[PDB]
Amino acid sequence: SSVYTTFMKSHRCYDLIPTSSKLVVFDTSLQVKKAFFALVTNGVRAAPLWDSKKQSFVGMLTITDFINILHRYYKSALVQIYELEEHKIETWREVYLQDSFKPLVCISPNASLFDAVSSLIRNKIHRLPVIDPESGNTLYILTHKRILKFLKLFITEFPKPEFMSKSLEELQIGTYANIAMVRTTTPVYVALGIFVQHRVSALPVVDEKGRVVDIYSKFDVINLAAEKTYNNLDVSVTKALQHRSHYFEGVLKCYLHETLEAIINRLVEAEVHRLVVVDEHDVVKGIVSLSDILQALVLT
Amino acid sequence: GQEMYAFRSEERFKSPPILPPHLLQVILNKHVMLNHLYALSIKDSVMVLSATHRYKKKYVTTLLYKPI
Amino acid sequence: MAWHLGIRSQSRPNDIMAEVCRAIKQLDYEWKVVNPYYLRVRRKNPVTSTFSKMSLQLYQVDSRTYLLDFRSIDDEVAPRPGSHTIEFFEMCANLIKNSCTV
Ligand SMILES: CCN(CC)c1ccc2cc(C(=O)N[C@H]3[C@@H](O)[C@H](n4cnc5c(N)ncnc54)O[C@@H]3COP(=O)(O)OP(=O)(O)O)c(=O)oc2c1
Ligand SMILES: CCN(CC)c1ccc2cc(C(=O)N[C@H]3[C@@H](O)[C@H](n4cnc5c(N)ncnc54)O[C@@H]3COP(=O)(O)OP(=O)(O)O)c(=O)oc2c1
Ligand SMILES: Nc1ncnc2c1ncn2[C@@H]1O[C@H](COP(=O)(O)O)[C@@H](O)[C@H]1O
Repeated sequence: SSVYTTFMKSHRCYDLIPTSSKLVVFDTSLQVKKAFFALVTNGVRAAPLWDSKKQSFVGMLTITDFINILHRYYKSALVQIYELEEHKIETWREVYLQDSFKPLVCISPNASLFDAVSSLIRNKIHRLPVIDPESGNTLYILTHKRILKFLKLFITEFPKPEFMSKSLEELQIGTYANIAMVRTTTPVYVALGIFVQHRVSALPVVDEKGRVVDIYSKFDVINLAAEKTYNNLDVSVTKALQHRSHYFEGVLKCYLHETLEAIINRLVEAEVHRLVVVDEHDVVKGIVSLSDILQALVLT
Repeated sequence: GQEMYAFRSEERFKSPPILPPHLLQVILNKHVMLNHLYALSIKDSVMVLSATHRYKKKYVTTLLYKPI
Repeated sequence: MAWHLGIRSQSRPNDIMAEVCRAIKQLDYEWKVVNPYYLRVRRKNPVTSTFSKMSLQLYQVDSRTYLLDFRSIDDEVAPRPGSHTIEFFEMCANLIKNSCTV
């Protein structure tokens, strides 16, 4: 128990929703190719899935879905199987588990922010629909990014716990072993395979000396839905990153010996999902993600 | 007694009411329009329906993508 | 993105009304005629057993063109079936599909 735990347990999910927001919903009989293009066109990262037959929300369509489908699409094409691209949402969902069956994870606007964080961690998820039980409507999609920002802003800097002044290395927040990375020349299809195997939301791009020069993330993946690519998956990650060659400073990094406070501050101010942990010479040592931060704040 | 007569206004509803200038036909994306249905032009057999609804103090604009 | 309020038609106002009224009947919705261009519509959901309410209003936007407006009506962990907003969209869709053609 701390000033963070107290705050989270005494605030409702309702308090986090902006005055005005946009929500994209897909009927499950919609074509997959059309759904992912709708994500891009609407500037949105996820969409609740509506099953008309059941008159119910049954899941979410995210970039992780897109990664998995593209990976399967690429391998099937080399073996002359072409289905997915004319798959509807229900058929794609039927493919991947199907009893193995995963129900929709959601939360009430009146439930605590504590329960929201707990649900994200437990379910290994980044998108938590806030659903009003009276009307059944989805109001908002809650995220790590939004939650951390809220915490940073509405908690007074003081009554400050001792652990805020402690370094990442002291507190062991982040991942510092078996880091999923790609090289400058690594083809996109290989990168997708790495995404699927490690269930990770970003890949650092490194040179021959293991120094980070860029980052390949979920933002870069849905761009393949914008451009009518689907074909040129054999190109390098670098070529795929040309869509943002201009207007790009560099990768946001941190060091092992920075305080939790400084890193929370950097993550919030930058509006980014992770920092690449690096040494004196920009060699990748690990990743600290919003996932690690919120897991640390909820348990300590 | 004498037969009685009927006076009917008739033309009060001969034409539908004109759209009041506060309700606008087109929104670019790119008040109280609350609860009103909006739509994109149908493209490639898909319809996009849209509306804005209030929950307490919050407004959400929902878009439904739905095949014909 | 250009968003359009309801749907537009150049068909006769009385023919628009008669046709939405027939479509309502064919769909098993309840309705009330508030005035000749204003209808309240009520539906029992086949799956959920809950009720959905909306309004239909016809407007004239120019000398040959009319506008049909649809407005949802406000009443009074795994999710249960149902969503007022989505069901509103589905009512509208079903009504359009069964009353008119492009
Ligand atoms: C070996 C067979 N196979 C390969 C063909 C499989 C098998 C299983 C899956 C499952 C997926 C999934 O679940 N993705 C997604 C998504 O569909 C689902 N999900 C997200 N939010 C959810 C919620 N609130 N409730 C329920 N589910 C939610 O969880 C997965 C993780 O997404 P995420 O929350 O990390 O979002 P993000 O992608 O980071 O925006 C998926 O993309 O691909 C799969 C492929
Ligand atoms: C009008 C000018 N223009 C047209 C060309 C735009 C318009 C919009 C964007 C949006 C971007 C973005 O949303 N990136 C993404 C991403 O490229 C970047 N980012 C994430 N982690 C980073 C890190 N560790 N270091 C550096 N960057 C990181 O920050 C943005 C937010 O991503 P995210 O943290 O929500 O999750 P994701 O990285 O997508 O899994 C972006 O990069 O470039 C843009 C250019
Ligand atoms: N490239 C990566 N390699 C290894 N682990 C990662 C990587 N990116 C994120 N993680 C870890 O995986 C968990 C979820 O990460 P994220 O997908 O960023 O929420 C967190 O513990 C991260 O530190």
